[PDB]
Amino acid sequence: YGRYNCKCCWFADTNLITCNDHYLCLRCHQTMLRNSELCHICWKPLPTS
Amino acid sequence: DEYVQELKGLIRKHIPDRCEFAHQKVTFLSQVHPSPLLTEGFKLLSSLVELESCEAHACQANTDQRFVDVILSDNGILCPTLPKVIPDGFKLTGKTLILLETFVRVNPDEFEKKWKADMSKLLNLKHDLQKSGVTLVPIVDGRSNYNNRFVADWVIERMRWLLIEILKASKSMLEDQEYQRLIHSLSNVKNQSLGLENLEHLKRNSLDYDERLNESLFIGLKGDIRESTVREELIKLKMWFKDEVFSKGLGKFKLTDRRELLESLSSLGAHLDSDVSSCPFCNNKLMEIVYNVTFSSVERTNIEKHYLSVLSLCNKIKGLKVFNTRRNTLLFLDLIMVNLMVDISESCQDAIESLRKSGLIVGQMVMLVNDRVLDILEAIKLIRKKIGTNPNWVKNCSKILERSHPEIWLQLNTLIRQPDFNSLISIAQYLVSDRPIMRYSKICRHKLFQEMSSFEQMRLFKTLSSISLSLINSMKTSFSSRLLVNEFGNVRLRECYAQRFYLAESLVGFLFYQKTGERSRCYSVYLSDNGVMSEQGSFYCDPKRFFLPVFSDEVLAGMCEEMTSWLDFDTGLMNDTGPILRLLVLAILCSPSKRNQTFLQGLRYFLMAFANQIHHIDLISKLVVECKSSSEVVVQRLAVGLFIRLLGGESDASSFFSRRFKYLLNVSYLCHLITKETPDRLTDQIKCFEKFIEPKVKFGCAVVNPSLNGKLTVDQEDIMINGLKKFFSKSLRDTEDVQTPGVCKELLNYCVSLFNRGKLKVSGELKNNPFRVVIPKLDELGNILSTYDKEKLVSACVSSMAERFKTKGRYNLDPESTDYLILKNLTSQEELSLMYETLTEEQVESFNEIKYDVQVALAKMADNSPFGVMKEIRAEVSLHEVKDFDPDVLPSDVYKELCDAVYKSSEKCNFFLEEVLDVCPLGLLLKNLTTSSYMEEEYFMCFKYLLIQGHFDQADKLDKSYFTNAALRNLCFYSEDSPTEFTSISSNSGNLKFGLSYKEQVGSNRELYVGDLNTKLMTRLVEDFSEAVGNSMKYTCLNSEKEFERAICDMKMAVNNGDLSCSYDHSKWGPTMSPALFLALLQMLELRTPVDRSKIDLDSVKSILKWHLHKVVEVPINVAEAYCIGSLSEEFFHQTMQLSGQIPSHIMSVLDMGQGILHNTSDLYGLITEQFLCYALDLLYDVIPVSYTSSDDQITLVKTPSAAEWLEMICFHEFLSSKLNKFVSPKSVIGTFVAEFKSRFFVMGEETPLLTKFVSAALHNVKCKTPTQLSETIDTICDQCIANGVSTKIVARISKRVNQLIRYSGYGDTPFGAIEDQDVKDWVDGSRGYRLQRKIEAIFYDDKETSFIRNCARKVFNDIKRGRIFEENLINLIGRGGDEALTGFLQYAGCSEQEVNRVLNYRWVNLSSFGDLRLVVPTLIKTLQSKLSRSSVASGFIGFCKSMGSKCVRDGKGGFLYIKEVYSGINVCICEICALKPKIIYCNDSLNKVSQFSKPILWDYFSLVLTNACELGEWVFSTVKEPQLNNQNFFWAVKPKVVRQIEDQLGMNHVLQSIRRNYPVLFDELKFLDVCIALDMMNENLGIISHLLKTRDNSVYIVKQSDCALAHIRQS
Ligand SMILES: [Zn+2]
Ligand SMILES: [Zn+2]
Repeated sequence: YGRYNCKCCWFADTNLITCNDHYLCLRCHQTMLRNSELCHICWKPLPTS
Repeated sequence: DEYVQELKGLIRKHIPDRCEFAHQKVTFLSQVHPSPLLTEGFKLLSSLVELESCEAHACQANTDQRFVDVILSDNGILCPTLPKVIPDGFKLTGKTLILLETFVRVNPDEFEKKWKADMSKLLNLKHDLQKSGVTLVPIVDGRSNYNNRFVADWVIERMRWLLIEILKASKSMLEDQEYQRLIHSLSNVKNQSLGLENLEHLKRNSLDYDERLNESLFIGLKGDIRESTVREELIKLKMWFKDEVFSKGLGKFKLTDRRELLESLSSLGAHLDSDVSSCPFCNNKLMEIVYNVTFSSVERTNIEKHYLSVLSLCNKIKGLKVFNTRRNTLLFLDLIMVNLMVDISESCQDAIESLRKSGLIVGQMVMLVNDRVLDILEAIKLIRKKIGTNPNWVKNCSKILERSHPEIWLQLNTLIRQPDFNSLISIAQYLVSDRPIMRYSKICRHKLFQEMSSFEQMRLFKTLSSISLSLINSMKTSFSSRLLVNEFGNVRLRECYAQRFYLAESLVGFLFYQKTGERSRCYSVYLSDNGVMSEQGSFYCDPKRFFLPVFSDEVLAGMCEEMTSWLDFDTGLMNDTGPILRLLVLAILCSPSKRNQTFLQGLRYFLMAFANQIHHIDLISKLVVECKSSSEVVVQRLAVGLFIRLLGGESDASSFFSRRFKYLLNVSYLCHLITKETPDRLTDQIKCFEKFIEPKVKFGCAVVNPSLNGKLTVDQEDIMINGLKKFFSKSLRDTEDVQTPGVCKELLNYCVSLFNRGKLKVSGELKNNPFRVVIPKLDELGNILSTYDKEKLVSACVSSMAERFKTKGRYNLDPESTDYLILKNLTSQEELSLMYETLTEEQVESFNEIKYDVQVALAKMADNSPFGVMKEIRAEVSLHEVKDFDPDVLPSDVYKELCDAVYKSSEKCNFFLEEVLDVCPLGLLLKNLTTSSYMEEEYFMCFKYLLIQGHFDQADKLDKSYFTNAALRNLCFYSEDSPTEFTSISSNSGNLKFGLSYKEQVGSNRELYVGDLNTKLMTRLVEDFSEAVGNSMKYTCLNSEKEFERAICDMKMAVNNGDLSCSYDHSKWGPTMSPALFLALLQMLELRTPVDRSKIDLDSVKSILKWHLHKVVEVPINVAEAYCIGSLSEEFFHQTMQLSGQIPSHIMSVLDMGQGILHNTSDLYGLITEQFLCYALDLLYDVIPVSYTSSDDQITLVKTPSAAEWLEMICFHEFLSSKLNKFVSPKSVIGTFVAEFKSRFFVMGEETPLLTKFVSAALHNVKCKTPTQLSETIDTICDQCIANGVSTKIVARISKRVNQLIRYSGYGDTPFGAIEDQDVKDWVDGSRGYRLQRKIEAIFYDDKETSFIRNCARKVFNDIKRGRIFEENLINLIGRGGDEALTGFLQYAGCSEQEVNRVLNYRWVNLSSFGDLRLVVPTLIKTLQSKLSRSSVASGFIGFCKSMGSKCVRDGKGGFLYIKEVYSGINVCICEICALKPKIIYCNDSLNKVSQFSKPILWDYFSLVLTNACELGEWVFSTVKEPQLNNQNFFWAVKPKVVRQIEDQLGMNHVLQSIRRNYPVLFDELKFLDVCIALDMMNENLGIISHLLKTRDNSVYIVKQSDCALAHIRQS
């Protein structure tokens, strides 16, 4: 993996689920689940649990 | 005394033809003594060239060599008490006279510095001689060798080749510094090697001044501090710093507090102090009129073209100047137009209503000659007045258009048709409406722009286009063009200039204004729906800032919809942020100003300060600019109203921060649409000078006039030396006086001494050692005719005419044969206007003064009642006259207007005449030429001529005969100013001048120093020296691309890796540092060359930056009189008025380094000192930094062990960096998310696209020479705009703006033209050479006509390759021409005659057929010479639409014609050949009358196929296959993948295959290269080798997946 901050929102450090090729927060996980299941940063599907 | 016998017989071969050489030689032969031999027998060679320039021009040489004051007193002329000069040749007659001086030089370096001194010495003779009542004509004669006619060029080199020993023998047998400059003057043709050793062999004398320099300038530097003593200093310093000055709060950085900034920005921007309105349209004045147009007409004919045809004949009939003035040649074709108007009134029942209010005449209005609305009835007064003044006016001018005239006319009867005044009143009484009113000097209803549907907003930009085009060609009007009626609340408009602009199929609008020119106007716009006029307002602007929108609805709506579509992650946010961007985009274009440019620039500093983590403390006190008017607030509520909207809401409004960043940075660059022009230059130079002078008198150093050659007085010196030791004052541990110039000398000691040891990452190793026309004056830069040209070409024209009527005795000037001389050498009645209309107003107002003083000179050439007191002579006439000293420079603002009418209105005397007499004999112009404006309506120029008429302008000497510094003026070729003995500060010759200018950058004015000719030569040495020094360094990146690339590759991987990367900048990095600092650095360097490991001497550099310490910076002359009329620079002047009151024209300094002079010599200083500071953090804060520098920008990337706890590092770095006067501007930002470097903003995980610089640069840079050259630059910038992945659609719509601006330019169309549309993959793989194939194979859309020429290309190309010759002698068959080379090749490959029948009938009309399109050998030679050898757009587009409709296309016979005459010379050929694409492809039968222009298109299609086979592929040949969803905003990077079938390294191989092409063309000027070099030399449209000698130069393309899966495929 790369750097240890969030790929989307950049300003969170703890409790991060390792997605496909990028870090990601619990806050902005939910503002992508309602739009799609396919992501819009890596354009590849992400873990569910 | 060994050649003393030879010399008298050597020069016996010059016959004393006059008295000039006869007394010279009889005192030569009678003196056999070398003590006067080399003075008096040396003064004949100066006497010999002196006769050549007096035999050349009209002249009488001064054989007495005496004064000017008594050469006028041999005539009866009273003594004027002139200054004292000696002229070297004259010619006097009447009350004018021709001075000529004479001097010959060899090198360019000290030739122009005699021209500039001689010309300044002669042009400061007029001011006592203008008062004498006489004007003179000055000339100079530059000679670059000895080219006499009276000798035969074989004896003069024997003189200087045998007198070159006689002075060495003369001063060895028997004065010091007057010797070797005489050698360098008497030396041969000097192709002289000039270098660092040129300084080395002079004298190096002293003054007992430079010791007081070194007493402050080298003292504390020892440079050899031990490397274990510095650590014990540094730990104490940090321990002092942290406990002393940090914790009591003096640090420059902080922790950014991300909530306070958004409250700070709302209080910054939303001007709740101001009282502006909420609606945007109400406040601005042009959006008002746009809203009135777009909702007065959106909610909702053979006589026409006959009228247009005869009016378009009236246009060409005006431009002749045949009717002896410019007044009746308006009224005459006025009479013609009004008779032809009433000649339509008698034809139909309804024509003047149904077809004339529907077109060209509104209520009581008429359209005619220039663009003039004339509004009938005043003509009826003026025409009746004209027939009243002359009883029979149309009886001679009725058909004076036959004799001395064209006599090609179509005016049947309207030449002679006397208009029945009793007939026009029926028409004039028929249509009457309210006359046009035009405003000078409260409720709202505007439908709330966010609440209008998504279609009619395009009807705002569409109307902005149509108004803006009429703004643009409101320059096209003639600039001379005085009206017929001359003369501030609200004015009803009698007649005016106007444009027309169409909106629908019934109605037009209008655009009324009074002034012509390029300056600001005061417009008004009406409508005309079906005959009814309706006013809609008045606004006030300047035209030339509105080039941008001119055809660009679809551009400005493709990028504002490209950009909004980025925000498909929050739909409810998108439908809000959409229509609030668009009003912004509209409002910026509708208001170009500096203030609403600068504020929009200042938001990219905010934005890095909101994503990153530490800003400088002073930034919010710098983003503010005072809104001077109530229109800069409308933008400063909607940008800020956008930034509060989507940066941070009170909730978690940071879902996808990256697109917010991209989308808002692209708003901060959306600034750039305003045209960089600095709207007026007399308010620009004052800001430039005032930005220069402020950091100087604050430190207190500026001086007045030095002597410009060495010496300085003591009082002038002491302020210099006090500034010097105040510079090096700066004790190391005081927190006061930290923002102050200077260097801490004890710390620079450490900085250079650790560099001596090899412990920095740079080291003093230094591979491959460095030790190996019109020229302006310097007080006015930015202008295009300086003072010195403008008398030079005048005096040259005076001499060129003064002889040509004394060759025969004409003694009369033709008033155009005197305007053929100037108007040629600055840049037959049709020829003059053919090259008169290609000027600019800036040159027109110079040309008129040239016409003035030329004709005044010629009027003075031939010559040998004040009781009109209505307004008094006593304090009005004589007062302004003596205050201004010329009649020439008179202003108009001391009087009223009507006195200009009435003091003109004295009756005729001997001051006037009648019968204006275009023969114009000489000796009468002083009374003839004033009548030319007595009869024309204008008055003021007649006032100036009537004022200029009536006299209203009022043995020791044998020791001294050898060249002493008093005996300098005895020779012309002495070369008085040669470098002989340089000093510590000067070079015995000059004082290293400079000059002022700005640079017209985007936000703020960058300055720019103009150097003179020696100054550039002495600056190249230091600059290239330090370039070689920094060549061996490791971390600079200014000139090396590769290290810059490594830094970019580092920053990309390092933001992805959790580092802390700063981004600094430096406020006034230019004007702060000092040349003495570079002296104090080069004292203690080593620079041991690895060839000979030794400490080299840099005294060639150490003695020449001392010169750079002491430059003489001039001042602009426009600010020498702008502060003179009426602000701390003005305070600085008006405290130097209280001294001895000389005007302050020369400023020696201490601390300049103007930007671009010592440029690379500070790039290593910003690398040496940067690495020293980079070492101070490896030892005091256990990290590992690395620090690039581009001489103005830095980045120091830091790893940390194991989050902004270590502010301590950064602030302490700031405190050290302030100790070397590298100050850190408050613009900088340091954090861990964003880093810039030279505007390439490198976010986490990506690169930021930055769309809106490329479009905004592509809509500009429309430069106009030929309409294919103009369709090359925009193809290049469309290659760059797709290098960063915009889309296809915006590229596909720049390519219609550029297309229609050509179709608007009269050109018609051609199959090449602008580049294609709907082009998708041909950006990555292939050049303009690939795309023109796709343009031409788009015509043959069934693709059944060009597959066969590709079949022929397959049969030729597999056989013209290797392994086979098969006519490699085809170099001749192409050179036949274009019509029959294809017939050669095709029947070479083989088919019937019927294929040649069905191929050669396709023809395109060429216009660059024989020659090229003329608007005042192929392009291959002029391109290859460029590998061999080494004003606004919107006023440069009108000269492309004025000199293209004129006589501009040529045949092979000598002459030119029109385009329409060619395009009238064509038939109609409906039979399916022309109906393929109309007006593009023709038949062969339809080009029957004009058949010398029809070339085939199939010839160039085969030409492109055989070029692209050379450069790539074997897939130029295949059938184009049919192409094959993803999200709109997933783009990724691609590479070229081009399969090249040549071998590389073509940097020389092209010239050595031009012997085997054309011997005479190489005379005057591989494996497959040569077959596609004659396919380029025969035409112009191929362009092959400029894409082979270089490379693709991007190779890194990024493309959208939905622009990459949609593209086509051509495999093999
Ligand atoms: Zn997030
Ligand atoms: Zn993703």
